[PDB]
Amino acid sequence: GIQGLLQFIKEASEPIHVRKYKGQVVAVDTYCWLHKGAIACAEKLAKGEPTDRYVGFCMKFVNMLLSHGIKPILVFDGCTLPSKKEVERSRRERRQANLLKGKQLLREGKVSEARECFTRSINITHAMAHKVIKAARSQGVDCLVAPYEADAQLAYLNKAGIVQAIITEDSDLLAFGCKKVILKMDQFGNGLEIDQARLGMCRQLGDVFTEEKFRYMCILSGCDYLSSLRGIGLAKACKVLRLANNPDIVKVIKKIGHYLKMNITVPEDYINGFIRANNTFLYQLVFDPIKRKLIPLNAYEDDVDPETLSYAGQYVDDSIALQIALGNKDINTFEQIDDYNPDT
DNA sequence: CGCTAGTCGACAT
DNA sequence: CGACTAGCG
Ligand SMILES: [Mn+2]
Ligand SMILES: [Mn+2]
Ligand code: NA
Repeated sequence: GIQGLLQFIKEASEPIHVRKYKGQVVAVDTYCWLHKGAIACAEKLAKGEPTDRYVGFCMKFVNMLLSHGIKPILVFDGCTLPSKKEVERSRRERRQANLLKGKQLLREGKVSEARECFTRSINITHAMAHKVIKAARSQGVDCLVAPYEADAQLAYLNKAGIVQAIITEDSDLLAFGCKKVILKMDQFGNGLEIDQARLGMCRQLGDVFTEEKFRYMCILSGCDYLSSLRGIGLAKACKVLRLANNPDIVKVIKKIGHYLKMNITVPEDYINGFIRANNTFLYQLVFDPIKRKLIPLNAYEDDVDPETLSYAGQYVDDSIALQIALGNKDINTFEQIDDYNPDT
């Protein structure tokens, strides 16, 4: 996510209870619940031994949401973004490393280091996610598998008015331009809420409370799509965007050293990287649940060419997109692993 | 003051 | 993932 963002816009948050959204619709970044629950049965999961504790763990939160008259829409991550393959597979390397090393630490009796290794080897698979999907759908809870990152799908669901709030632990949702984000929610319904409108409460932001400038700030400070320039954090990026009311962000980036009074050299790789990052935050492919088709998060502008946004996602047939979104088609093998029908 | 790289906790007994 | 902090510009 956006490192340090929560403490940076700390003044835009407030302690709430989900009772506020009684009789409303709320989408959930289920992976947080999935991972948090996978922590408990980390040993058995990493060993390959059968376990289903994380399912019940998620269903705790689900039932808690249902008890307050809240309609939850569980969202799951789908295909890995074509650009983020490297980072993900490297994460896989680290996980496998902690697994094998953890087992070697089990050979030596080091139980604490072992557990701490196995808990850092947690790989949330699509099988686990689908198990959670079945569990929720048996309780009448809608589930949706995002075409790619669940973040963009949630952002769309909130922007479209389909849901009123987003439950997550990842600050990326704020960079995608969510209206209401519920953070740090326990199994009882206590959590922090960050509304976009109240971004103005943060004096540090200045005039950088507009979605475009906010996105620019998040990207410049360093995001999942692009590493920041050395010595650039949230404050200095915010300062760059504050001092520069120039709409053309590229020219602004090129003379960042002028605004920060530092000696910074900007490679073209960072310019193109910024453009691709912004295009990924703006036009990452999501699934319209109503019209049942693949659409960009935001509508394509006249200045952007959709034929050059392969890194933001790739289009498939709407029927296939529907089968993937329903979780009936496997992400990797494209095989029918289920046959759920929401029209019965 | 701000930024970076790193550590540590999460669950739950 | 974030919270948190030593080390440094
Ligand atoms: Mn995500
Ligand atoms: Mn994210
Ligand atoms: Na940074």
